Amino acid sequence: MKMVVLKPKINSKFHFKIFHSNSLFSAIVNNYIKLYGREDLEKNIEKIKNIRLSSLLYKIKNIYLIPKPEHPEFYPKDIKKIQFFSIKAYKELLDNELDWKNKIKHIVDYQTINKSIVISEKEIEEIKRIFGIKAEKLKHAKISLISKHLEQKVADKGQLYNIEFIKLNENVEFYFLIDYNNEDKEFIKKLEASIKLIEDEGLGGAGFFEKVEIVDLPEDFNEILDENSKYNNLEYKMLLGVGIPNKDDIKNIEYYKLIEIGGYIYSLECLTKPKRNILALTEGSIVKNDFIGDVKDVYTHGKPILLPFNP
Amino acid sequence: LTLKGKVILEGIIELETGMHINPVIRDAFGRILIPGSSLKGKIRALLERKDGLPHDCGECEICKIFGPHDSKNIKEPVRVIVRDAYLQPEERVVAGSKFKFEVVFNIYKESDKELIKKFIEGMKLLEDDYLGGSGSRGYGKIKFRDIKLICKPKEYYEGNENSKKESDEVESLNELESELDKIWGG
Ligand SMILES: [Zn+2]
Repeated sequence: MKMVVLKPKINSKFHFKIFHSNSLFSAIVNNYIKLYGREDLEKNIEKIKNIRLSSLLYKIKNIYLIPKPEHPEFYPKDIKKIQFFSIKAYKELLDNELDWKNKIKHIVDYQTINKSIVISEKEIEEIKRIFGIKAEKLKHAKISLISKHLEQKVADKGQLYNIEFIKLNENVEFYFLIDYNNEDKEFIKKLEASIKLIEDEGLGGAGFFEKVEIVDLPEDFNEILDENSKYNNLEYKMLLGVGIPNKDDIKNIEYYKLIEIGGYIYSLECLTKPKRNILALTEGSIVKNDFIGDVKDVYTHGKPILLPFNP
Repeated sequence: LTLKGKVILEGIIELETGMHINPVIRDAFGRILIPGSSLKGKIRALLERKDGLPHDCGECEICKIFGPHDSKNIKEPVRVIVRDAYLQPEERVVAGSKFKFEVVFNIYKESDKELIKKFIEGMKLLEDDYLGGSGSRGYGKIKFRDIKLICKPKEYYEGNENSKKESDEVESLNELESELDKIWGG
């Protein structure tokens, strides 16, 4: 399993809730087709459709944000605002080095960024270092990590609609995990080439990057995802991407959240024709045993990288 | 038709004349910039006028570069993408202001050197005309300055870091045609 890190360009802005893993897959596929043609893809479709992806997550230097596990354990009513857990903080929820149940006030007051991101104690001082925070509590510090802005564009008559633009802080980067689930070097190099082309290709819509680099998993991620470790036997698992279940994984789904993936409204001609949509489990859903996933059909990737979880 | 490489044309755009705020826009986030499609559009206009609703067919000098007006007529993939030129730090924009610009060339065939050259010649046509406006009375003159070429061949994305070569900065467009020839890998 490898990590892809995308460092956004200086005045770049993105148009995509987070950027789901199926959109990443469509990007790496359009890049594969771009680099090697439409023919060489369907000679390897059965091997690109069996890669495992996480969604587009956020990285702050050496702090990796992961979605909040949709387990009821994590429910005044201010806890409905949090959506992220630093991978270190998430790991501390496994080794019980962080106590969610009886120490929530310390977590909410001293360890939460913008009321929405929970981190570890050992990351606090460097967070304060980066953004120049002198406040003794992080509760009393609003950090500008992203800048949102809705805009009213049309599709001049037709349908009016809003598009949300996101701008990243200079200390914030994108990242996502990739599992090739294969070892064909002649294929690996073309997947990593398709991933690397994003650098000049972009994401969304487009928002471009200054460097797209493929590296090895950081040591938290690797100490957690190594199959020759403790966490391997943990009975639950959390999605890091969208999940499109097959008829067999439906019996493994415990706590989850649903979203609808789908298509463009290519015309007004199709305002009479129904809208078939693909249901998927959001990032952070908990499944027992193992979630395999599926790839509907234009492809719709639904095999998410799982992350060992214990209640 | 596989992709052989990308050729990025990075540089600086400078204003000889003041500019109000079609050509110069103020971003939703408050940032001042020259929209890529405006720049590219005026380049289309001049580059088409010097050849006798933009052109729309498959095989043509202009339609292989900027792409045809309709997507139902694309024979070969679009080769050029003009990034938005954002204002650099150090209603009207003062003169001498610099916008860092970037132009991406998609090279598929080894005969697309003349396409890139045609676009650069378009830039030369724009340098001695006007950015904003069209036809009879344009406004705000512009000069290209400090221009580097970067080559990202197919071998670069595939893992070879050093296959990415970068020319050194030239002061004008005229000096590009040499620096172009000194860079051709694929
Ligand atoms: Zn034409």
